[PDB]
Amino acid sequence: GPHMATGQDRVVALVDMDCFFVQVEQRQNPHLRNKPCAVVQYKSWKGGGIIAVSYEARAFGVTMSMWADDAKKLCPDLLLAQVRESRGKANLTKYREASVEVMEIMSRFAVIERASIDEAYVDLTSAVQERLQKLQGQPISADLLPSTYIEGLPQTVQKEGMRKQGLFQWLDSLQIDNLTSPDLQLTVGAVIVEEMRAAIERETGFQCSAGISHNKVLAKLACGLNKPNRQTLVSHGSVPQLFSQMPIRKIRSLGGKLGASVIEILGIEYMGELTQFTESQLQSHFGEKNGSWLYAMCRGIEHDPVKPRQLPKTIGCSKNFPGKTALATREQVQWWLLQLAQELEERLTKDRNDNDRVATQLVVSIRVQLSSLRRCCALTRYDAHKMSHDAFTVIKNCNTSGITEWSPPLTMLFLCATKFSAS
DNA sequence: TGATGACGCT
DNA sequence: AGCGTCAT
Ligand SMILES: Nc1ccn([C@H]2C[C@H](O)[C@@H](COP(=O)(O)OP(=O)(O)OP(=O)(O)O)O2)c(=O)n1
Ligand SMILES: [Ca+2]
Ligand SMILES: [Ca+2]
Repeated sequence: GPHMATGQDRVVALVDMDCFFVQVEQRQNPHLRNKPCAVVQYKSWKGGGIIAVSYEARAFGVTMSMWADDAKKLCPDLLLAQVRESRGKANLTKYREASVEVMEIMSRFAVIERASIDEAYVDLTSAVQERLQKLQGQPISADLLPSTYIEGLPQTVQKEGMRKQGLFQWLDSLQIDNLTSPDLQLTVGAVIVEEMRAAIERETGFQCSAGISHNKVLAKLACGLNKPNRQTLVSHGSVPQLFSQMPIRKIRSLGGKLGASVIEILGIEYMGELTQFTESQLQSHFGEKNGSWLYAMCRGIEHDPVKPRQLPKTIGCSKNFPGKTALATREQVQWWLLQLAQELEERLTKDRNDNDRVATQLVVSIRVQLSSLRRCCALTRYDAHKMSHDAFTVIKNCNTSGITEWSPPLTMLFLCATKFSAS
């Protein structure tokens, strides 16, 4: 009826860097540019663990979480860049700093929510209203949308041909007369995101993709539809067809046990199928919150706000100790707690200088031969010896060894600074 | 054979 | 508070 909310109130984008760590390394080392290449951590174990892959290497079947020695079997000419190691562990500072470059650029356009090291949500509703005012109600030219795909359109034989036919159908259909058409608002949003992505590339060298829609889940889904170096507009109207063959697990938060249970309990495969169930039925199976969430989401509606948050809320350091490397002496545990604590102290001091805040809680987490114990103590001083001494103090009792020895051995250590306050 | 980070439940 | 889920 005239009172059925359609979840078209906002314009939300999700901007995600293409093969991010790989681009960081390629910018640094021009010999890696436009080549099959990957970023690896820890060279000794099977050439190291692949944690990022260029699109060129992806064409050979190289993936994340593959051992480099194995990746080389698929791609003999694969080039590799190694993650920095400091104090005996992988150190991700280069990637965090590149991340800050990008986030700082996006923050000029609109308030952002840092969703991860290489992606951010953007609420463009106000920016769109304003840009709609700045225009004299002039039509939107395709030239303003050079890398934009309109999902579901068109309805030639080469990719760019298709892209342009879809875009032309979209723009030809557009009611630029009313400033309150959600489709018009999304289109202006897409123009702004073209501008943002251009500024990111110009000012960092980094390419990215984006999704533009009415909420975060649709924006995120849209982003991945046409990668790399392209952006995708998913309109409200596109949702029934898009979801009609969209596996449940592709939607953010449904990739795990809950999505599996949706599939198993309801006996469905695709997002669209969820529409067959009453809100009450879905709530009965998956709980009040999840139920309402699913009922709205399968109709393309979601209300989770883009949160005004550009900085991580926690600062952490962890190290696994697999197999025979598991820690078995107290001196070992103490030494590694110290390495972790020294990295953490460096990052915390930098953080306090840049961001005018101080962490107040230290979380210590271990695994014994995914977390054997998690204990918190006060963080009152940015001092590595104190933090590691305190960590030790709070995991001390875990040692079942009556004997200078640690039993069972520890296969993971984790230090996390949390509960920031202004300073 | 990894290193992170946000948020939900009780 | 501690533990779990989901994700990059
Ligand atoms: N399990 C993972 C996933 C990602 N990353 C790091 C390396 C990635 O380069 C960066 C961003 O991850 P994405 O999942 O966005 O993947 P990419 O940016 O590498 O590729 P795409 O272009 O597919 O987004 O985070 C990681 O360390 N461990
Ligand atoms: Ca990415
Ligand atoms: Ca990402």
